[PDB]
Amino acid sequence: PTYGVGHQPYRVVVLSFELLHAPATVCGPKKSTNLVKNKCVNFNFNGLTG
Amino acid sequence: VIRGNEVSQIAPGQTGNIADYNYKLPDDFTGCVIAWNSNKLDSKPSGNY
Amino acid sequence: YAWNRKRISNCVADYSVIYNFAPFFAFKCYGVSPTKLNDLCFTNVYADSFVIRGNEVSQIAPGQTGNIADYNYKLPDDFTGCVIAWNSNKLDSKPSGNY
Repeated sequence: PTYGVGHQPYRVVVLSFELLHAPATVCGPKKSTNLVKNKCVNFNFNGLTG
Repeated sequence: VIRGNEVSQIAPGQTGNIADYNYKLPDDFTGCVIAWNSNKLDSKPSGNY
Repeated sequence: YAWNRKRISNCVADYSVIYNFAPFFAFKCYGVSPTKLNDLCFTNVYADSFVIRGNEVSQIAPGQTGNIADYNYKLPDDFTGCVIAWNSNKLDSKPSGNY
C-alpha cells in the first residue's frame, strides 16, 4: 500500500463482442413488435436498422 | 490483475511485456476494456505474492 | 525557472527500465510512440527536470501558452519528444509548507 499510483494493482475486465454472423443469443432489453408486410415500415432486425 | 503502468498495454496493437508474453489483443479488436484500482483488496503490507 | 538539462550521449538506451524508476501512468510522446523507442536510434537525447503544480502539466505541450509556457519553460512547435509527469506528495510537500 506504500507504493505510488503507477505501481498499485489494477483489476482488468475485457469484454469482446462477437458480431452478427451466427444466430444472436446475447440481446438487449428491448421488446418485440408484431410483423407487418407489404407496407413501408422502419424495421430493426437484431440491431440492423433500415 | 496487472500493474498500473501496464494498463496502456491492454489495447489493440500495443507491445511491451504483458502484450508480448502474457495477454495479446488482436489488431481487429472490437469490445470494451474496464480497469479500476484495487489497492484495498489486492495488496498486503508484507507483499501480495 | 531554473530547470536542469542533462546530456545523454554515447550510450545504448533501454526505455523499458523507465517504468521501474518512477510511478507514473504513461508516456506523452509527440512525433513518436513510446513502444517503438527501442527499435530506432537518435543522435542526442536531452532530459529536463523541474517541479510544477498539477494545473500546469497541460502547458508542457507544444503550441500551448499560459504562465509556465510563457515565462518559465517554452517547448518548440516542432517537438519530437515525450513528456513524463507523476505525482509526488511524499517528497515535495511539508506540513509547514515547502518553499
